[PDB]
Amino acid sequence: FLVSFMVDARGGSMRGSRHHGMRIIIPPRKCTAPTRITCRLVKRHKLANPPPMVEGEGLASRLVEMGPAGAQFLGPVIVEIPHFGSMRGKERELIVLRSENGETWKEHQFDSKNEDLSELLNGMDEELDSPEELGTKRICRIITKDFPQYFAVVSRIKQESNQILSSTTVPLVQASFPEGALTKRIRVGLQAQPVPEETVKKIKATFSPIVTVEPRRRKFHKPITMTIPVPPPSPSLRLLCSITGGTSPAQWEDITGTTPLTFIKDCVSFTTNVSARFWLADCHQVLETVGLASQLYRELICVPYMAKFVVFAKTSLRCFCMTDDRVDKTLEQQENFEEVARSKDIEVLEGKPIYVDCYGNLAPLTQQLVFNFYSFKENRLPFSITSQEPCGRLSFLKEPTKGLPQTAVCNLNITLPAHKKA
Amino acid sequence: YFDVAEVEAWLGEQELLMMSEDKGKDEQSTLQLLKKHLQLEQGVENYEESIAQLSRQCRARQSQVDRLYVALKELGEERRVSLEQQYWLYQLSRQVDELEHWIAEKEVVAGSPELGQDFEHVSVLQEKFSEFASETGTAGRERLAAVNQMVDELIECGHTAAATMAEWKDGLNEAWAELLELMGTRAQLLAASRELHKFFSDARELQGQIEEKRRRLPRLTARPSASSMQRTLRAFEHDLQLLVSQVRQLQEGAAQLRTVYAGEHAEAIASREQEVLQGWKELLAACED
Repeated sequence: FLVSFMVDARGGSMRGSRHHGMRIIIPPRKCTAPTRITCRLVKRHKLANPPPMVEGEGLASRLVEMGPAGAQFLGPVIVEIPHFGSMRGKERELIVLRSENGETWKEHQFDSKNEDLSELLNGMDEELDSPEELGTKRICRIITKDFPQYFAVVSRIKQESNQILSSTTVPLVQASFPEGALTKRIRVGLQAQPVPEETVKKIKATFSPIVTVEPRRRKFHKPITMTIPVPPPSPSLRLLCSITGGTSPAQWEDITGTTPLTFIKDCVSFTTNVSARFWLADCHQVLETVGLASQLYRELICVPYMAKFVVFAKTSLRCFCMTDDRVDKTLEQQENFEEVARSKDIEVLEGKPIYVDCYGNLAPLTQQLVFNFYSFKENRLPFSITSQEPCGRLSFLKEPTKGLPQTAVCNLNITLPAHKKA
Repeated sequence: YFDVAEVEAWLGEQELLMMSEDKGKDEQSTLQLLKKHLQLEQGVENYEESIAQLSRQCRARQSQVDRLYVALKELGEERRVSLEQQYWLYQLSRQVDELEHWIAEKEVVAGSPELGQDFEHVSVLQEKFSEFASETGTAGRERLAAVNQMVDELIECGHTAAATMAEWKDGLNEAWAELLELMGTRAQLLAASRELHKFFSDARELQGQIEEKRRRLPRLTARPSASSMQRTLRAFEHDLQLLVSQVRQLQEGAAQLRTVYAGEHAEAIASREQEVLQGWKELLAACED
């Protein structure tokens, strides 16, 4: 199917012709009646009041209008939707939103998960390998017993949540609420975004994980403990915080003076009374630690995507970075072009422009060249092209410099078809 | 030097007229402006039979002006193409928009959910749709192919905005095959609403045939005669033995039916067929005694 199909209480195992990965499964005796099931990945621009995102959270897939606005299934059913969010091995997770009428946005979840029982002797059970297999195939399994009008898939950080709380990413990040500091025993989540040194090179002066507590800007009645592991080395140490909540971006400031900084081997324990963003920075210049943080912060909040890199040629080049587009590009196959190199899946930065260098048969015509990658947009990069050498390889890099080697993103080998010259 | 004063002046005003900042406003503008461009081009080409006087005068500054005719007819052979483009754009756009609104208008009819209130007329709707299946199917195939090849022509020409025409081509062909699919769904929905009703009305005719039988037995024991007594009874037996042949198709329908539906629906099919088999018992017991 492309968008829709009918199905009876005999149950249906239908994959989506258009967007590879897409797969609705309705086990037997679970549909109310024969019904029109639908699953269309509507463009983000087209819709209004799209599900709200915060600073550091990221849209994995497009949004998925479903076939029956209110169908209530007897069993459960599965919608496998494919995504392109970079997972980074549990450094980030996928939280699944749902709107009943595309005005109100809520989280969606099912308490009970089983394999052999939901299928009910379905002949092609075909559970997609292990859950880890889904995490590798960039599939998100949604399991519901009623179709909400719109799902979102989203890549947050891990936000281990309870109602004592230490992080599943980094364990020296134990932040536990004390006895009687919350009026209603409410769920609270702890997020723990580390920082690669490799990217600290970008802009010298060190940093620790960015720790956050998910119910934000809510005062805690009794002081709440925190533990954060320290940066390595280059008063020396400044602690930062932002209290801003939800949709708006945060702002940083140094609060070394207003917080007592208790030391334990490898980390720091301290109290606050507000749920907010905490981040450490050992360096011996203090006026810069605000802005040298908010330069780095800008880099960290960008969303990662496992994008394909494809290069199209026709004697003469057009270079593309993309995800979720139909492979058989009509424009190029008609202008008589040839896909010269479609690469593996690669983490790229939804915002950060990406460069291209040429190590090949011929040089580019006639300044350096770049194109900004965005998620779910086609990304145009058009070109102008000893005679002994037949072929050449070009590569894409995130750093432009020639002083130190800043290794590249993708190495691809190309070959002009050469039906004529120019 | 009457030459470089008069002819250089003529091409001086020729350049200004042909060069323009008006590319064409609407569809029927570009056209009635391009007509004017072909007049100007033929007038430049009919200035080739006056440059034999200039060639004669000079032959018996010349390299400065020898180029200006090939340049004003290359500006002609360029801005003719620009005006051609600006027409063809307005055409292709109009075809697209109007076709989207055709896919639009027909989409509504497909997406309608009316599956009737009784057999007879949902069985009508079956036809009243399946016609629209062909009309739309084939007529679409047509409009599609025509517009498709409108694009592929404009591509092979090398129009300025072809890219847009590509994603217009996808933007149409996709929504089309979507339409095709949608009709193929609707169709099936109707087929089921049919069989379901066929069941229902078959009940309404069997519960009635039987609720007649059981009522008409007291009449067949009581006015009377012996010579049309056994004959009438044997004839009723001939009936009932065909009523069984019918109800075998009734039970045998209900079975395949339950498997398609579930829940409130299947729980209602149950009560319908249980109700009619109960009428079977309440006749069956009577016809013994």
